[PDB]
Amino acid sequence: AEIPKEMLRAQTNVILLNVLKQGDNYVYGIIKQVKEASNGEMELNEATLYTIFKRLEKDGIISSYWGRKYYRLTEIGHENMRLAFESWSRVDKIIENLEANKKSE
Amino acid sequence: IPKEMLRAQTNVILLNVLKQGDNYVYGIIKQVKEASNGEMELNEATLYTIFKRLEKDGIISSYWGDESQGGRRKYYRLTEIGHENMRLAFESWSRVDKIIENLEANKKSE
Repeated sequence: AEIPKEMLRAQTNVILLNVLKQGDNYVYGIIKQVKEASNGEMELNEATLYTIFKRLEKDGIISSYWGRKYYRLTEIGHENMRLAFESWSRVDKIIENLEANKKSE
Repeated sequence: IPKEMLRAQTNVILLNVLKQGDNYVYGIIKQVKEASNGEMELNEATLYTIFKRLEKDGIISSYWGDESQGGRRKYYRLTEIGHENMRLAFESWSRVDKIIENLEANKKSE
C-alpha cells in the first residue's frame, strides 16, 4: 500500500509549485511549511528539492537569487500552472462523462 | 501542453475507462471519443504503447471474449493491483489537495 515513486514525485512537484505560488521562499522554509501544512506527515528532504528545482529552473518555471538562495515562480511558471489546471479540468470532465455514459447504458 | 502531461492524462483516462468495465481497444477509443465530445481521438498504436507498460507493471491484463455476434475480441481489464493503485492515487492526490489548502490557510494567518 505504498505510493509509487513516480507518483510521489509528481505530487511533490505540485506541492512545491503551490508553495512558490504563495511567495518567494528558501528550501528550509519550504520544507518546514510543508511539514506544518501536512500535520507533520510530509517531511521533504533537501536532495529531492534540489533535483526538482534544478529541473524547474532549467525549464524556466522558477528562478533564483541570493537574498541562502531564494526561489520564485516566473511568468512562464504561472502560465504553465494555468494551462495545467485548465487541461486537467477537461480531463475531469471526460471522466465524469465516462461515468454518466456508463450509468445511462 | 507538454507531451509528458498529455501522456499522464491519457494514462488516467484509460485506467478510468477500464475501471468502468473491461473493454476492447476499438470500444475504449470510441468511449473516450464520445466522452471528450470528439476532442480526444486516440489512435490504436498509442494504446498499445501504454498498455504494454501497464501490463508489464501488473496494472492491467487481457483475455479473449467470445462475442455473441460471432468471433472474438481481446478485452483489457484492470487487475486487483490496478484497482488498488487507483485507490491509493485517489487518496494521496486528495491529501495533496488538503495540504495545498492548508498552505494557503497558513498563509492568510500572517
